[PDB]
Amino acid sequence: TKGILGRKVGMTQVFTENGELIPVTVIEAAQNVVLQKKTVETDGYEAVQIGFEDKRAKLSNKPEQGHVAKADTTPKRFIREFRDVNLDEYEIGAEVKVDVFAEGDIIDATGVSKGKGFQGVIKRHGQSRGPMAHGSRYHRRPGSMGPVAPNRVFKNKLLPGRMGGEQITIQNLEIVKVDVEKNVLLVKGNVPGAKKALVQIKTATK
Amino acid sequence: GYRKLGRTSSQRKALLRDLATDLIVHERIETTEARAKEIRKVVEKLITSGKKGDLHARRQAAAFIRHEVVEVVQVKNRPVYALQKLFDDVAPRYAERQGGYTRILKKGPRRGDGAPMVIIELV
Amino acid sequence: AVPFRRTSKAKKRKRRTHVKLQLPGMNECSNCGEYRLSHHVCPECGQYDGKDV
Amino acid sequence: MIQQESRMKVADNSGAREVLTIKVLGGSGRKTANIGDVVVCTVKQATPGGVVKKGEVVKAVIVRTKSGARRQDGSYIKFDENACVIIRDDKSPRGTRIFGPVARELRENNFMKIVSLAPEVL
Amino acid sequence: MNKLIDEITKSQLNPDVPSFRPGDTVRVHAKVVEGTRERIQLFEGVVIKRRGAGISETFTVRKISNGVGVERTFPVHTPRIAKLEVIRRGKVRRAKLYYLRNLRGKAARIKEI
RNA sequence: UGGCACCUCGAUGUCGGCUCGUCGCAUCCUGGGGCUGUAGUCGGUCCCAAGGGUUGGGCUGUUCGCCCAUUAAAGCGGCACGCGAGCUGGGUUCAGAACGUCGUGAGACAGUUCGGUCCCUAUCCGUCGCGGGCGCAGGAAAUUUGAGAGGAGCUGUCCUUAGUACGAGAGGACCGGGAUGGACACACCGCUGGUGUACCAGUUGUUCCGCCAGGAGCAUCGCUGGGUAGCUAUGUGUGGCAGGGAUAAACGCUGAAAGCAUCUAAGCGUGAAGCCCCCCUCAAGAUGAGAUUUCCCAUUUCUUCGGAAAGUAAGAUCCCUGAAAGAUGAUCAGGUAGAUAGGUUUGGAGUGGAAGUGUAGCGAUACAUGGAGCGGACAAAUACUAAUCGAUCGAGGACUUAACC
Ligand SMILES: [Mg+2]
Ligand SMILES: [Mg+2]
Ligand SMILES: [Mg+2]
Ligand SMILES: [Mg+2]
Ligand SMILES: [Mg+2]
Ligand SMILES: [Mg+2]
Ligand SMILES: [Mg+2]
Ligand SMILES: [Mg+2]
Ligand SMILES: [Mg+2]
Ligand SMILES: [Mg+2]
Ligand SMILES: [Mg+2]
Ligand SMILES: [Mg+2]
Ligand SMILES: [Mg+2]
Ligand SMILES: [Mg+2]
Ligand SMILES: [Mg+2]
Ligand SMILES: [Mg+2]
Ligand SMILES: [Mg+2]
Ligand SMILES: [Mg+2]
Ligand SMILES: [Mg+2]
Ligand SMILES: [Mg+2]
Ligand SMILES: [Mg+2]
Ligand SMILES: [Mg+2]
Ligand SMILES: [Mg+2]
Ligand SMILES: [Mg+2]
Ligand SMILES: [Mg+2]
Ligand SMILES: [Mg+2]
Ligand SMILES: [Mg+2]
Ligand SMILES: [Mg+2]
Ligand SMILES: [Mg+2]
Ligand SMILES: [Mg+2]
Ligand SMILES: [Mg+2]
Ligand SMILES: [Mg+2]
Ligand SMILES: [Mg+2]
Ligand SMILES: [Mg+2]
Ligand SMILES: [Zn+2]
Repeated sequence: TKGILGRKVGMTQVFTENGELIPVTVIEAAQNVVLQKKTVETDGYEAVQIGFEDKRAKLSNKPEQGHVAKADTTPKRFIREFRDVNLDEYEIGAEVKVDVFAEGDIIDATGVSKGKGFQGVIKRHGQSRGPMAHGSRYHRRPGSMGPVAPNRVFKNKLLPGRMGGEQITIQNLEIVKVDVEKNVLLVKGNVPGAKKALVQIKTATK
Repeated sequence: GYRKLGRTSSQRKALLRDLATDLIVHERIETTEARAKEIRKVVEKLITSGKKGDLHARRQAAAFIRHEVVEVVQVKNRPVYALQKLFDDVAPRYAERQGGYTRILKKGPRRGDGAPMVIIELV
Repeated sequence: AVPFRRTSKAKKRKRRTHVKLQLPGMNECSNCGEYRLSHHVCPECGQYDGKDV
Repeated sequence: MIQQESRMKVADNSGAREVLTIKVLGGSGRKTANIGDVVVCTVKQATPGGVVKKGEVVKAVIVRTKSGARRQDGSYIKFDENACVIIRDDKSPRGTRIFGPVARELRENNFMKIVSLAPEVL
Repeated sequence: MNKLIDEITKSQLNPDVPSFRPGDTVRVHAKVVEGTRERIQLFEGVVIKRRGAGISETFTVRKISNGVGVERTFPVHTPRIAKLEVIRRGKVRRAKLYYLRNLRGKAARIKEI
């Protein structure tokens, strides 16, 4: 059970040894370092705090410079935690390379979905339209809201709103190729998010 | 994704051609904010075409410039048109300058409808 | 699609608590010596960035 | 992609000449069949003297489609009309000859006799 | 277009493919991999289209066999093409030759440069 | 199906469909078990179980029903016969006309047939999303625990075990292992396709740029053939996998009351798609306001103590350039400590061989210069143009007790 943070670059395809063609997504994971180590007797749980991508001296304030200077290295841009991981590894300040994964492993990809604005109900919840002819005047509307008796409308009545932008994870996703010197990682499939999105790679729970 | 300016495709192209030609002739015009931000790019591409100085480039530019007289010179009265000014006066001015032939300066809201007016000039 | 009961004064004012309008973002031109809008050409001395236009 | 109410030519030597599909077998709410799928169908146009008569309810396999299939290696194959072959209770055709090319996906579904009888298996 | 994708995928490009443009006859020595057999079958026809960039470029070949027209699409750089030959060099005025889908014989014939 | 006539006649819209569902269990399928006229396969009946599933058409305004073809199955009911300020009006139930019948007649029939106006800008609660204020005994920047709450629990076929157990034969397994699907859900645009009104080309009519050549306006984007970025499904990847604790029906162990027996009285063991977990998401306004790391410190004057204001620190905002975000706020990337946007120079997709000139042909036209020219949104360098200058907000930490600082 090991994990890294990454930056989604794009998506392409590669040919396997058998000749079959598969789609892959390219994730680059350079510059990520170990910052803090949470223990049960100090915080109540065990975790490892990983800082991913460094940024300029400007854009970073004094408190976070102090936090990173509690270890080595410059201020970072993304910081996340990993639970259910061994703590005997991960010396403070040591970097994490993509070589912690081998070809044929199974990972879980976590990220933030692409954003859709104020979206209707045929698109957000996948409902069905009314007839578009035969004298109908009811095309893309939510529907009825229930019986007369309650004098109200129940909860979880699906209605239009802001669609995208939530956190999503997908499981049992295979890893194809690892290239250490380019700090890249090829994963068969697709992961949530737009380009340049933060992607969290971790060993599959199941 | 450029910018629709409250008007259809054929109307929008006609508006852009009018403002681009008005900026070549007078060199200093006052318009709204989005409208100036849009004509900036077309005027700069047109000036690049003038920088090239070819006959093919001249035809490319002539497919955009409105045909109107800038001023008349006594060579014998012979008017000079906007394309002639673009290829003889405006383009040689920025021969040594690569990009950014225009600047935008903000003014303040219009009285009638509160539109944010700016002044755009080619220097 | 029609009001069941008329609105009291308290509820009307409570709704109107947010219908104010904000203060302009202005400061003083170094050359003029009086107020002007930031990132705008001051109309008194007719200058921007210390240069007349 | 063929669902109920679709018409498609027959590509064998039985009496049928045109076939309208009735049902798609293999699921409760299934609504589309492709190359190598069996469908219940009715005979609309038939040739005189054939073994299979007009207005008969038979089940038959799909041989070629307008939108074909993709292989594991990344290649695709598409035909120019929809065709069909009328089969028995087992996977043996009722006719004796087959016209036109046949997709290779019939091998994996154990339609061996049809593939053998086909002039060209692509 | 990304440069990192190009650097990763540059290894698997095929340098042995010839130069062809849509509108000329080619012959494909495609390999047919059974469960425990290896055979090469020949597909010959005119190329209808060629689209994409990089490793993800594909081309389409059209053939009329037994009256029924058959179109088969290949990736350009696939390892399953033993050899690709250019037989003829037709003359066309289009990049996509979709109009041939509605033409029978003696009217779909293509001139030669 | 009825009885009564208690609210509504200063109006409680009445049948079927469509969209959206949600509850009950008297369970249609799937899960567990007892009995069997339970040899095996296939079944019947009852008990525990509501977690998810529970088709597409022909006829009829039809609910219903009959029929065709599938399926593991095509459950029965409640919610103003759920749902018309959500939809349609085929039917009922206005004015026209006609048939059969009744009436002397005007007319009538819950007998039939053809045609017949469906109004409303959401105030309060409710539901779905998004902000501002204050609180949380100093002011801030990040990372988090999880009380609680939503989401998902579906199922087929083939091979092997094995022609084995069983059985006179006919026929033909439970359990176990493997492969691959149906419907549904989430994400994404590398592939197959759709769109793509500031991309490329062909072409008709007419007007214009003084004329030729080359172009422009209008004609649905004039029409036609392609198509970049984005958005997409019918396309692709993945999911409901294995499991733990306590139980229901049921099956048992040990065991007295009742020297025997007994699943019960004390005490233990097995045991379900169900309960609580595992899995995914929200979550400290959880006023019970939690935790960890790091930063700034203890200033100056008025007060009757209490307390007040007034310059600031760490930090944030006004204002400006924007998109990976977006109705508007908000969120994110930047503001010369600069690649945030436009431009410029190189590229890429896409289209398909530009203008000028030359040659061949009487001419339409063809060939060469030349994978040419053009090229919105895509990539990399470059400070050339605009993010100039400033301003505003923002802490000095109450009391009591205990270990001890
Ligand atoms: Mg976080
Ligand atoms: Mg309409
Ligand atoms: Mg109530
Ligand atoms: Mg037009
Ligand atoms: Mg191409
Ligand atoms: Mg009475
Ligand atoms: Mg009333
Ligand atoms: Mg019961
Ligand atoms: Mg039983
Ligand atoms: Mg249930
Ligand atoms: Mg009919
Ligand atoms: Mg009702
Ligand atoms: Mg009733
Ligand atoms: Mg009732
Ligand atoms: Mg209602
Ligand atoms: Mg309304
Ligand atoms: Mg009479
Ligand atoms: Mg009428
Ligand atoms: Mg708030
Ligand atoms: Mg909880
Ligand atoms: Mg047998
Ligand atoms: Mg696509
Ligand atoms: Mg002419
Ligand atoms: Mg005109
Ligand atoms: Mg078009
Ligand atoms: Mg037409
Ligand atoms: Mg399970
Ligand atoms: Mg147990
Ligand atoms: Mg707190
Ligand atoms: Mg960009
Ligand atoms: Mg900022
Ligand atoms: Mg730039
Ligand atoms: Mg040419
Ligand atoms: Mg000549
Ligand atoms: Zn001034």
